[PDB]
Amino acid sequence: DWRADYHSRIGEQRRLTLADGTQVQLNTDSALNVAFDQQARRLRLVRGEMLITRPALADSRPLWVDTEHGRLESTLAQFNVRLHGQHTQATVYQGSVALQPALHAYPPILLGAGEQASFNQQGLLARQAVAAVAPAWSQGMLVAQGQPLAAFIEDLARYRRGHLACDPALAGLRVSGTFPLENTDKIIAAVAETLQLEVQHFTRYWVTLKPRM
Amino acid sequence: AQADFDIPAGPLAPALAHFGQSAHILLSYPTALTEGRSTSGLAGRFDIDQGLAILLAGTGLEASRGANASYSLQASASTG
Repeated sequence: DWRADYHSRIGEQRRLTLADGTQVQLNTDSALNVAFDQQARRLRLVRGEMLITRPALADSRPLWVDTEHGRLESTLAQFNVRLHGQHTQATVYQGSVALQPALHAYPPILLGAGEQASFNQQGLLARQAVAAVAPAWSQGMLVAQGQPLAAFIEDLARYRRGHLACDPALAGLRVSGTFPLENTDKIIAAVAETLQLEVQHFTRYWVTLKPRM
Repeated sequence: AQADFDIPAGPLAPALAHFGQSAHILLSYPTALTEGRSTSGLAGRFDIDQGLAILLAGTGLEASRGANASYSLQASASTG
């Protein structure tokens, strides 16, 4: 068999090549355990976010990505998996994935390319189309398309040690743009300037976006 | 600075998401400014500034930059 554990630090992206030649990228603050056995190529995403690319074309074993919420079974697919606090989100870019929520595994939910879905242990929570052909983070970017500010900063904070927040009056302000992850201070400064906000930064690890006046 | 672009015609907002990723730039602008607009797209190798201007043809918008490396957008400047 073959059996490895991986983690990435806050702000770190890592490239792995598994024994079968399947490529995995880990995003910021993530943890992956891999266990290939006779039945299956098992990946367990314990924390964070990963992208599977270049799946092995002719391994007889299925590829399974499990989280606490269920299983994603891959058929030749390239796909992103992110673990949130109360659900898992899968995004498929190539091929197809079968989603099997832990407490309702059959019938599987089939996700094709250009589809994104969130699920918990009991089942589907949301699903929609996406036009991305790879996750932005895997190319070193954040991409926002009218994303509410509170959600944008929740995502950005994953890449940073400190706390990032906005005043509740600002929570639904829409963020649009593309943001290199190489300098997250520049991201904050640019978004604050575009949205005409003040950046309160009185202690190193606590930043709050506020109305200007 | 140049990049290879292959951005089809379509709504402007997703085209700009595509553009900023292809150019690997910090591009930040108000969501309302680009909502419900269209582009003829951008296909070829271009200087990033020239490419952005081409993408924005017909939209009523132009590229903007300042002292830091970042890009923004604004309504086309008056000429008189």
